Amino acid sequence: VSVYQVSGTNVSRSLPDWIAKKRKRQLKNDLEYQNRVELIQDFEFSEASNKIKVSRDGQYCMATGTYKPQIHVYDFANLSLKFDRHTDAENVDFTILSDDWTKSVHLQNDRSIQFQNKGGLHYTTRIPKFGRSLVYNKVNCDLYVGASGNELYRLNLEKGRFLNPFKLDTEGVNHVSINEVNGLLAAGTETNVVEFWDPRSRSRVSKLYLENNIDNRPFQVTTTSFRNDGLTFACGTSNGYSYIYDLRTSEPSIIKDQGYGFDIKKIIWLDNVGTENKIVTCDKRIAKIWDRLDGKAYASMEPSVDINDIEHVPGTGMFFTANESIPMHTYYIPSLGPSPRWCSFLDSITEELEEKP
Amino acid sequence: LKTLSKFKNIKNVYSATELHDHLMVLLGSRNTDVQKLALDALLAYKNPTLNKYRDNLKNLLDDTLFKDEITTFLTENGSQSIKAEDEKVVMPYVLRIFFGRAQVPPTSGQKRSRKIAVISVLPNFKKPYINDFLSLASERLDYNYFFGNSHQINSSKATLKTIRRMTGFVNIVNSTLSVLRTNFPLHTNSVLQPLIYSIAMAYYVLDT
Amino acid sequence: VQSERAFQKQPHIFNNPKVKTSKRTKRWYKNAGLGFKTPKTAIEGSYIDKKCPFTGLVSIRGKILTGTVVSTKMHRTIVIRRAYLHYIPKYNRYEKRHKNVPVHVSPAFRVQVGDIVTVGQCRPISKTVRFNVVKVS
Amino acid sequence: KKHLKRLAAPHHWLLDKLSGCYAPRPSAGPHKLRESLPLIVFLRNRLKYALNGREVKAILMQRHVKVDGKVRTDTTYPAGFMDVITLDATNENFRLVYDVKGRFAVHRITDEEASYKLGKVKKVQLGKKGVPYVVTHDGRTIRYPDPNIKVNDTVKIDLASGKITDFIKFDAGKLVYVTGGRNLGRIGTIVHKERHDGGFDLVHIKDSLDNTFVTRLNNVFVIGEQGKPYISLP
Amino acid sequence: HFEDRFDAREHKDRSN
Amino acid sequence: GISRDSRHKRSATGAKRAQFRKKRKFELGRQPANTKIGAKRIHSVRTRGGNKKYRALRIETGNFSWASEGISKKTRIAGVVYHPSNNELVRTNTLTKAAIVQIDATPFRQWFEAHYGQTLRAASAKIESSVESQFSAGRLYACISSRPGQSGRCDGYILEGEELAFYLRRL
Amino acid sequence: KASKGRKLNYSVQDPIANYEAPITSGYKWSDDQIDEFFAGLLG
Amino acid sequence: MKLNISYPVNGSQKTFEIDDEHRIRVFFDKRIGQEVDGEAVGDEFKGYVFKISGGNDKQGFPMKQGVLLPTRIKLLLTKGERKRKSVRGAIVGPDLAVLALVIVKKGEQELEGLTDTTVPKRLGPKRANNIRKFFGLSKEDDVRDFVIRREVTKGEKTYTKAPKIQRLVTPQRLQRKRHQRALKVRNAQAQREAAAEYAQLLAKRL
RNA sequence: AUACAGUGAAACUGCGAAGCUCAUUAAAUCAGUUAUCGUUUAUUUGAUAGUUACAUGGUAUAACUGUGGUAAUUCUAGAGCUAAUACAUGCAAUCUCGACCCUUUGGAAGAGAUGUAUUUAUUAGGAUGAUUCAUAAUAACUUUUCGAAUCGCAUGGCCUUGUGCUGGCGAUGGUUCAUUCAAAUUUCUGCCCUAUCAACUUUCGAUGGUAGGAUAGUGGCCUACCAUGGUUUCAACGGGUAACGGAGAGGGAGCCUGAGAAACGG
Repeated sequence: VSVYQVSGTNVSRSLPDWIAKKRKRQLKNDLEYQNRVELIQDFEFSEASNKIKVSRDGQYCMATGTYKPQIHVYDFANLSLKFDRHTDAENVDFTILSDDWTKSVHLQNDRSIQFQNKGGLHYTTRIPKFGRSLVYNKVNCDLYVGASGNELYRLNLEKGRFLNPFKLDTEGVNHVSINEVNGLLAAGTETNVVEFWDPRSRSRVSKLYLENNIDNRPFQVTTTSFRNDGLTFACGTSNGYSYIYDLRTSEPSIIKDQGYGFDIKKIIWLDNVGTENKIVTCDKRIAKIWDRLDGKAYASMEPSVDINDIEHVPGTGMFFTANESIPMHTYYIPSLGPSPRWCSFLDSITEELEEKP
Repeated sequence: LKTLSKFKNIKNVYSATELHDHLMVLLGSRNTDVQKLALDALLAYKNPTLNKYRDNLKNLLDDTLFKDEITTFLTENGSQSIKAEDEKVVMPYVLRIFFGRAQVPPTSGQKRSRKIAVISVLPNFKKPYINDFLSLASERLDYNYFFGNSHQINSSKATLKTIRRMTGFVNIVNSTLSVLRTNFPLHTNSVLQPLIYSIAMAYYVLDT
Repeated sequence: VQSERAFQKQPHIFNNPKVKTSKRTKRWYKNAGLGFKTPKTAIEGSYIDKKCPFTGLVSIRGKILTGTVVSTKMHRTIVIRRAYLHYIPKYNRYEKRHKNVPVHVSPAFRVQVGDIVTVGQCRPISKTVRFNVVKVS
Repeated sequence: KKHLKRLAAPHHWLLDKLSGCYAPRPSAGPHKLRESLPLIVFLRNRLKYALNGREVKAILMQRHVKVDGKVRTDTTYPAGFMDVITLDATNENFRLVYDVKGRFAVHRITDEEASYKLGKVKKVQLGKKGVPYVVTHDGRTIRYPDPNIKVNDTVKIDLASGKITDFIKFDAGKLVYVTGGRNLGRIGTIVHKERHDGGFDLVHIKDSLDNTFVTRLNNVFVIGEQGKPYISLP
Repeated sequence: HFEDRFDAREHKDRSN
Repeated sequence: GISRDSRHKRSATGAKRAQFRKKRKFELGRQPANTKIGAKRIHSVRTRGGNKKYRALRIETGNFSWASEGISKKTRIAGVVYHPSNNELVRTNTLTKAAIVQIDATPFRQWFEAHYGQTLRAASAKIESSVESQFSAGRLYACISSRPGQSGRCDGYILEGEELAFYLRRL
Repeated sequence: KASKGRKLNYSVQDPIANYEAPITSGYKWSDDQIDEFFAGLLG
Repeated sequence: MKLNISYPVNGSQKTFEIDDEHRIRVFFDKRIGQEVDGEAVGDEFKGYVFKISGGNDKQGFPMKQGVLLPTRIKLLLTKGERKRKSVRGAIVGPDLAVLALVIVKKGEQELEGLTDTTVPKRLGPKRANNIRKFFGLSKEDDVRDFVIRREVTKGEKTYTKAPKIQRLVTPQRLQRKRHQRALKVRNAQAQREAAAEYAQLLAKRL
């Protein structure tokens, strides 16, 4: 399979990006500099990127930075930075509730939930303990925030009220996720258990105790993801093992080892792209595309820089990957799906692209 | 020398081995540019072990990345360090490059730190190749005739140029002794007899 | 002494474990001046206090005041009370007033509620503390 | 701010309040603003050699005026206490001293007197490379000072070379000039120095008339021994 | 506390 | 948005003060620079005056000093093991002053062997037993004494003696 | 403990009241047809 | 539509308007910097190779590199201050009023207005080493005798003008370097003297 | 003036750009004062750096020439030039212990020693009342700083006639310290009626301790843990007032320069 890096640094892993900027003035005579094409203008952070997400409409994308902590929003139609907004503290997680980028929620590292509207920052609230993940429930419009302590925090935007907090048996929530079809909330614990909760009522449904025969080392649930079918459930562990579960049965159907032993930072279900039975499991160094049923590796995407977050533009072959580099990386796999409408003629220049194996 | 890099096959030239030996020296030249062209021509010789570590050798020849490259490339037990099987082929090319940087005069604060870094990577190296550095330093010194005869100095060898060469050699040894200290490898041919040879000149010079 | 999460030490003061000349850890101290005798419990003590006038990085300069201790409940600081007679010209008579002053106290001093303490001005230790107890009586 | 109202000007220049809307603002220089005499007022409103600021500017571009042996072309150059103003075209040397009223009084001096000045030692400390030096009241940094020189002493500086020829220690019985307070301009001998550590030291001074007064040490300038001043007094 | 500040009104003549 | 002004705070008596004026630039504040282990990444900050500050956003190297033998070497930083202020910084491997970190033993071990000719005269070669165990493990406990977020450096020193024992007890 | 927000407050914070509106459609699967999976979740 | 073709070797340039749409079609779907054959353009351009450099649309908004669209977009550009302005895409299309081309290689036939004509360089070298490079001067040879001169005629008066050579070695520069070195030496001499008298004073005091 | 040399448009560099209208506030404004050993500071003043070169490159372009688009702007693309105090690069000495005590100033064998800036660790420690202050040394570190590739006027002294050696007065630059112009916090004091205003404060820090983040910097200014504290009938807190007796530049949010601004600039 052919994987193309439309945007991103193309230097050796050892060489830092800021040196390439010094080499930029010297290399300007080189023909390659003119030929290189950027997809989105200013699609870069001054030092590094934390997380990336796209608007549901597909017109807009949002990103966060290390210094000065800023919230870039990029407009796909005009291929430019819509605006940059600075935040008081480095951001841990964020959500986009509105269909457009207008209304967003950002969990900062200073224990603060910040609501940002079109005009600017609207209001800031402080949760009792530091938060590590954040998710919205669209039917009830309650914001559920994982926390270092056992209790999982709630904020109901409708009443605007902090309602009663879940009490979890184990301390430390790494990732929280909800199933759109069922509404089930799965909480990713520090211990080797994933806690499942009922959205309508205040009641525990079950525990799943993850088991790995290969390694006896302790592992922590780093990520949890639900497929749109409402049945299959994916888990990421700190040891680099991704478990896919049919929610109805306790046993794991498939266990995939990424091989590098790093924490799985994200799991993305590739239903919309076509050939529904595919999954991405993202580590610090590699995000591998493989089939949910066979377990065979389809494509492998290995950047020159560590990955913090990955995201898939719906219905297309774009992967946006938040990295430690100045330029954020964009990848294209033609076989998976067509290029987006806004990258309409990206197909034309495919021979010009880097063509990483 | 930038043409010799452009030769499609430098191996099948009329005299490749002897050319490689002269390219072997130009890689040890003080001028970092001459090393770059020399390394480029040395790589026209296709060799898989050299090809694997291609980028690192440039990071050494580049001045800006020199300090960072040493800490990553030459540190023992490092993740990116050379593999044991490739030490024999690669680390020779390491020998001259740092030898060239040591040749660079310490005329600036940056250069003085550069010289210190060149001597500080010696402990990472295993002893036989530490001797190879000390041999390269003493190769220019022509001392075999002195010990071959009854320890007599030739008038022709007694020149201002020659004294400069021992002064460079002795200074490198002193810096190496400061770093390696008790772990310093001591050999008659590589270091001791050039060292004694240099002293014999200073006495022959200061009297004559 | 080591009752905190961090290790308490006098900055820039080094005790060399290998040499081991003296069992006692090397202790730095200074005299605050003004004829204020540095107590021996500070010289031969084991406490660590960055705000101590004899062992901390604080200098006594400015006004030197005296007061009566009224509260000693908080850690390493106290509240003293200073009283005076303010003149009212419109009737030409004096009225008593008082002011409560928070003052830092080093652990080298033992202060109760009721004694007289002489204190010295120094840099702002906290939001309201700008003095340091330098003589107890 | 860059403008000074004549009424808002401090008192000591003796300037009439009604001459104009604004007064010269002393520029940055050796002396503080509130005890400096810019060359414009000294040349125009005291000596009368100039009638207007433009005439003063012509005078300064002619390079006829020297302050402490150096030509100054700034109209608002802040001349101050113990500053020597030399005018070679007319052969005058002037020393700036407070009067008993507290104004600067234009005092003619000899060329030998002009050749030197007196500076109160404000600070003594070791510089880089272990080079001791002294900072005086006029901001002069003089290296390699005599070890006996300490703070509050007065050093006799030669203008041509800027070196220390002699010094006077601060001690009882020394002759003193007051440079501040109500006693500004008064001259007397030290009696006793009363010390408040962490506070302003106080000095008692007795005049030739046996009258005694107390003044802060910061307003104290030793000028010589009793009956033997090192400078000509008005 | 003693201010130790010169006052212009005291020096200036008030005879008029 | 960050300000260090005291006007927003309450009075000593407990009264709620009104906003005297809007935030000023001479009374500004900036955010913490959460330094984390990784490839060196530093950003320059123009401060008031001509002065400038280094911001260490990421750093994997540090000049650490063995004070007992009086040497300093540049070594890799493995990770944060303990921080007295907040344990979250330890979990996130955030680098700040006073943070206890793990540093490579290779340069220190090489220096010791070269100077003393003994695998890690004999009496001088003797050192503490705990630090021997640390070298045997291959990784040393160190305390960051430099301040990365202002100077851009993570220099520090090896824990020894009473401080070392105290931190081992805390660990 | 209440200071700095370290404790939870259930009082009315005006700015975030009515920040959104609930979607009346609800989950795709039916209310009873959702209930039964959760009972059988993980056997 | 119009084509501004430039022949950089001669420095020449000329404009050519087509009525037929087949030529305009043959450049459709290309990109700035891509090369097109001159024979497809026409028999006159047979054998020529043209590199696309940019252009302007019917509305006048220019073509920009880096934007891979056939339509206009509002992009944030620089002339630190950044302004969002409309720019037309980099792909040749029917909305382009003028295209700029560069003659990479010459064809069989010579163009009347580009290949057959030349334009001289406006200015010559000014720095001394630039002059040496231009005339290949040896180090012993002096640039002063090879400075390029231009004749100027005002009415009946005539005279030559030459540029001021920059970085020329002159006695003044040597004198100035020597003066700086002597000043440094003299300052060190004064300092050691002062240290000596200070040491003598301390010896007297002790 | 055969490099140019007077004047000099344009352009590139350098410096500086820091009245009005609304509201209203009781010693939180302001006035006086103290401290900054807790601090930044353009400029002025004085000091302060022996550690290819008879002068490197475009890795460079403006102004300028020429070709065009657009209804159109302090709107624009293509091609071709040429400079710096703009941009990158960069180069056979001095001082000590001093035998011989040879000559008794004196020479002198040999042994030695020899930047600055940041950060960390360690050692010693003239100034103030007081310091971990000044300063010095050692071991390392640095996106390791700086240590004249600059300009005007004059053409002197020597000779080893080579335009050979050696040079006078200034301008513009540069490290550190002090000084000055300021700034920011900061001590104590300072005429209304008041209880028909008795509790206020912890009310997303209230009082203090320890560690960290921010900050020219001290400091709950902010953050993690810990103790329940702090003012007040000696009037806290609240209310009224002839308390004219401090804010914005269409409205809120974010950002950029500078020594100095959250700028009447962008």
